[PDB]
Amino acid sequence: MTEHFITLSTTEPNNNIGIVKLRHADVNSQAIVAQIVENGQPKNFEGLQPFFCLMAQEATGQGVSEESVVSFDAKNGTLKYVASDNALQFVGRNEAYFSFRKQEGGRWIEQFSTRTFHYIVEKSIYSQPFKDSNYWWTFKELYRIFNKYIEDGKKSWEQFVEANREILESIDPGGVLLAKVIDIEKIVNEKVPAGFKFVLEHDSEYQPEVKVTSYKNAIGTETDGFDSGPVFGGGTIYNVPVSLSYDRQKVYVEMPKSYTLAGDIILIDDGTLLVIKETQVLCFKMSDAKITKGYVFVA
Amino acid sequence: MTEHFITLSTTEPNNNIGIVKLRHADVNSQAIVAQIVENGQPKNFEGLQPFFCLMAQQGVSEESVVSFDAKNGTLKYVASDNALQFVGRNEAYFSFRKQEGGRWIEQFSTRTFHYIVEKSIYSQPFKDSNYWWTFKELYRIFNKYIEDGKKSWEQFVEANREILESIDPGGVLLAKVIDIEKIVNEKVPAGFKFVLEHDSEYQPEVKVTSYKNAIGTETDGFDSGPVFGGGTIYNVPVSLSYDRQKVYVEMPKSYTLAGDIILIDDGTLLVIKETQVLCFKMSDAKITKGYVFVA
Amino acid sequence: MTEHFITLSTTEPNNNIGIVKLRHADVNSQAIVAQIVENGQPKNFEGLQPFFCLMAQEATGQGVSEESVVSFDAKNGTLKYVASDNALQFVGRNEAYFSFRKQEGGRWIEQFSTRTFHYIVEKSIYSQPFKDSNYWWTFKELYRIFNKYIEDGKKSWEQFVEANREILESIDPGGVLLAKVIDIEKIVNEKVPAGFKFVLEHDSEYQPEVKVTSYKNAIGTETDGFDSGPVFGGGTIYNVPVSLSYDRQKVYVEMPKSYTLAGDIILIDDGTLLVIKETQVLCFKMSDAKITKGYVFVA
Amino acid sequence: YRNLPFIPTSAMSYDGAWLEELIEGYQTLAVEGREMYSLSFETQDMQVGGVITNVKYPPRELTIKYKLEDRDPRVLQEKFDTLKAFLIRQEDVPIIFNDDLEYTFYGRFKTADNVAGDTNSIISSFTVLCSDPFKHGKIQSVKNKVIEVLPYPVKPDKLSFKLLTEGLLATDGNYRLKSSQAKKGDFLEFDFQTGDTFLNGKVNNNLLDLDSDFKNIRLTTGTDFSSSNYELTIQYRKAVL
Repeated sequence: MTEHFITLSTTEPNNNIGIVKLRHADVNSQAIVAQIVENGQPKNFEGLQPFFCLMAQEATGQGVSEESVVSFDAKNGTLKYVASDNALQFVGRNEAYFSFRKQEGGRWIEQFSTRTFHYIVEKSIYSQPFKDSNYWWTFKELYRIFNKYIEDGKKSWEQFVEANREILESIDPGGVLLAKVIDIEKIVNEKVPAGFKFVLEHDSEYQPEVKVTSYKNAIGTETDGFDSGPVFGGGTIYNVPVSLSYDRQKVYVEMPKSYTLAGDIILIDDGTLLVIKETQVLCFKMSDAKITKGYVFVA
Repeated sequence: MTEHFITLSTTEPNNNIGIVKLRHADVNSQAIVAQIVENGQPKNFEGLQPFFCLMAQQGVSEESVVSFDAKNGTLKYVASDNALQFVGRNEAYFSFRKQEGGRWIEQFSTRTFHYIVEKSIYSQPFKDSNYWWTFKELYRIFNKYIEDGKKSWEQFVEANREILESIDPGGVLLAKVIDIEKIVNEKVPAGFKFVLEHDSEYQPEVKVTSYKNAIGTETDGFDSGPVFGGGTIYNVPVSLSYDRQKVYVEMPKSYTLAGDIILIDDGTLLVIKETQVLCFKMSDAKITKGYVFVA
Repeated sequence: MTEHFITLSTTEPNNNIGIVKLRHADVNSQAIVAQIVENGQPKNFEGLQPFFCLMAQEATGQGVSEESVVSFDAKNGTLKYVASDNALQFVGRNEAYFSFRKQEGGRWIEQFSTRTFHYIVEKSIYSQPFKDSNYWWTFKELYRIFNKYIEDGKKSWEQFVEANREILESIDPGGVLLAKVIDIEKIVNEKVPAGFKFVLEHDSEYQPEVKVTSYKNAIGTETDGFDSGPVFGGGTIYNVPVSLSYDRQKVYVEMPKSYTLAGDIILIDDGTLLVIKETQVLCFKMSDAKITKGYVFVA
Repeated sequence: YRNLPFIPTSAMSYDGAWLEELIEGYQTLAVEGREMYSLSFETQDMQVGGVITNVKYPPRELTIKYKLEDRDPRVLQEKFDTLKAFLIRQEDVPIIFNDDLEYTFYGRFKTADNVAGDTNSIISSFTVLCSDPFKHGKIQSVKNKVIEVLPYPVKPDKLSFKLLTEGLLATDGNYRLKSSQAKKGDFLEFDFQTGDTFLNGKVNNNLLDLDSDFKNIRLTTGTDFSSSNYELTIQYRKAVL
């Protein structure tokens, strides 16, 4: 984090001398380290709560800007104020000072303040308005609208499916039966090892363990070349549920009908084989044995 | 109820709009009336409900607007406690929603605008432009006179209706007079008067004490009384008067005693009548003669 | 709290002093430490109450401040005035000075003023609202309300007496009790304190004992000169019964109505005071303290 | 209404205080000389051309154009009496401008231009001679090496050395700082450029540095002193013309 050192006085008539410059986009980093001095000696504000007072341009009232300082040493007259989102909101040339008050409850008793120092905030890429779709915007405005389209879009889709479900589902005595069956039909097509069978020939005389994984947009399988896919190095990896069947030097791997893929069979130097069809890759990992041949089961 | 009338746009950013100041702990219900505009012309939000949305300062809150005109595009927002939370420049906007499937879905929303929240710190009894110590002491003295005076008079009126208007005047008047009579005859030194002649040229201090059943003054001889050595010792209130080598000691009517006058070999004289003894102790002078005043 | 050390002269212009700068919303913090100088040497304002005088702006005629200074050392000529809300009323340049005055009753005995000095009030985030001065209105309304009490009080009492007139006539037949109550009031007017109140100012911080004596024809009081009276040296000496009340450096001596004597107040330079009216003398002897001023109580 | 003191764009802060704030009616109109600097040259001309013997940096004076006005001639005279008292100084004073708040000049009041004895609204100018023509920024504490973009070679303010070996031999390639028979075994050495030398806590001027040591060292944009023998903390202020 960045620190800004200032030695502020309460007696010396400075008024404007003592410059501190920050910029818009500086969440919790840029902090002001101040030394309070009265008549050439450090001032003890023991019992008084320090406050960052900011006199912002075109945003004045009775409480223009006041924030309590959390990090401070009243015994030596030192404080550390980290600039908040409110502090950085006012892009331009502003005036600020530090107040110290011994508030009882509602009404105050003693409140002494330091001389005014210049508090200037430079614009950022985020504060500067930019032209989009023949309209002027700021980052925060578009980010709010886009996130609103995502939030309301999903709520609108969740309700679309739910409402369309109750038309077929609840409004019919035998329509529930239809809907339930489609759901079961899909779970069996995706989670149960059914309609897909693959044969793996090996060197071992025993029963080697086979692990199957399915993933799209893997390394060097993307449509528009290397690192052209939405998720670099492979998308989502799905652990394929398998039902293993064994014969002499042959492994019959039964998989759900959704993982059915007819592509190029690539054999790697060890106990690993791939089935690649454009972006979709089906991986076969075999332990304690070496794959010699791989092919889809035929009857 | 203070009102702020402004015009909001959905296309052009809201920044050139008028400055809106709102008090924090205001008694009056502060309201903002806004004219919705799409491309500089009013927009009809018929079927849609406006929503006041406040940004994080965390501080994200959505509030439904009750007062709104869907045909003309005029909505009236009431400044809530959540709206008047953060002191300073607050960013907010209005969104128009339609509830479909038990959840509100946004159709279109106005561009964000800034509103400043002013603090209500200084109390209603404000300090005067001019301050005068002399005028603030003169008021103090005059108000003290008029208050202390009224209290003294109100005490007088109250004590009058307590005797006259309240019970029965006749009886009460006699009762208290006899009570005052009893007090002045026991506490005030007026009734009895005694003279003490002395050797001093000045005014010696005289202290009078009254006691019954003292040593050697009991009815049935020595140590025959109820309390050995004397009963209760009463300090007799005195109003002293002086002449050359003469002290005139005045005593209440209850302390009147005409008995045997005994002069001791020092600054002490006694008046003994059976058991009751009236003692006269004198400082820095010797008593030469003692007698009851007769003129 | 903040201290502003300045040296103020009564005989010289205060132009060479530094910039006295203080913030608007500071409550009880901004202390002005002033050294008073007269013809180069320090001024002893012993027995003179310092006053902060703030002159109003010539344009509006508002912002006058007359304040009693609490902390000060008269012997060395130093004072510590803490800025007030009225002192810090106008943001910007302000014209003020200091007055030192002696007061007895309500009239001024002596007063001296320091040369005018200038101080600047810095803008704060807070701006205290000030109501237009109404000293005259507050005084008139208090006077009108008090006179409304007079008018209505007389009317309410007149109706009370007249309604109870029949009872008040049949209260005492002839005057048996009235003659007994006249005899009793003669005792209360002579042997107890009733309606004669004398004030004795002293140097002591505590409660000094006071002894009052009354005598006629003392030395130098006789009508036809020295040794012209019937009893040389003085007549009968009466010990006056007293009811002592005490305040800071003030003794309220209550005495019976018969001892009422309004004459010449003679103060001997010790714990003795006399009230002489022709031949009649009322002596006031005080223990462990010196009498400074003696007068009959007035309210 | 409020009688607020006006502070102009190019106001002058003499000894931390604003003159326009000090004296009512005073206003700084223009400040000249700070934006452009001239150099002094020693030239040894020959048959063809001429070689530069020495390049000097003359002490510059900044001209301050001001306006003081008052309706009353007696007060106006008193106002000047205050102005002169403040300006006329026996020692150098820190000067900062309202338009260039980052830097600080160090000068003294020199001469004032002729002033008219009428009108009651007088415009004049006075010059402030700066012994050091450089304006210095904030004070910075950097360990071992300076990597900041320095426009001009800077003379340091303090050099805090902390030994680790037998002797001290500070070098950057051009300057060599020597200290034979130094306090070995982690002992702090202060080399205060604007005063004298220190050893641990006590002032040691006579022994601290060796005969062939340097105290005229200057920091460039890429000055490196980093060594395994000592831990140096450089304290300098950015100097600009």
